[PDB]
Amino acid sequence: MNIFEMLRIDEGLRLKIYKDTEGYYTIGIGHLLTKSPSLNAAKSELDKAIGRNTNGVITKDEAEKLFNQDVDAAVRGILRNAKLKPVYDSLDAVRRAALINMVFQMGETGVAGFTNSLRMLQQKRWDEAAVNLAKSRWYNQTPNRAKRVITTFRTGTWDAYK
Ligand SMILES: [Cl-]
Ligand SMILES: [Cl-]
Repeated sequence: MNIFEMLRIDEGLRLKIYKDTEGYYTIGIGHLLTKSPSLNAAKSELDKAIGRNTNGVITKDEAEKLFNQDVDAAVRGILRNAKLKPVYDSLDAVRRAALINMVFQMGETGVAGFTNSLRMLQQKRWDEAAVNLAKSRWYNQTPNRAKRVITTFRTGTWDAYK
């Protein structure tokens, strides 16, 4: 298991524009197009992202290309962020993937807001971080995914994904 396989499980793959759990236009492997209520605004973000006139449909190669870019971007946002970078550097390889997963889902700003959990993660207080992570809109809105990510931080193994 790795970050790509982990996010593919959590995000799924859809080749036509769809609404995510929050109701936002999305495509591929959780690639958010726009928070705007307009399907035309989504189609236009999609064409610009892909570089061709898509009419709301992309191929598997194209979905995987956006995915690679988004994972790369999530990693780069962690490393550029003063709050996230030291947590990431402190973590083993498996828990690093859990942090990337969170950033991919909710953005670097959203994750940097988990100040108390991040401190507990840095201190390697795994059971306590797991309890604090669960006290969140994140956990209450997407509990099955959040539980898999929290388990990964708690145990440092891929058991929630096998
Ligand atoms: Cl893009
Ligand atoms: Cl979920």
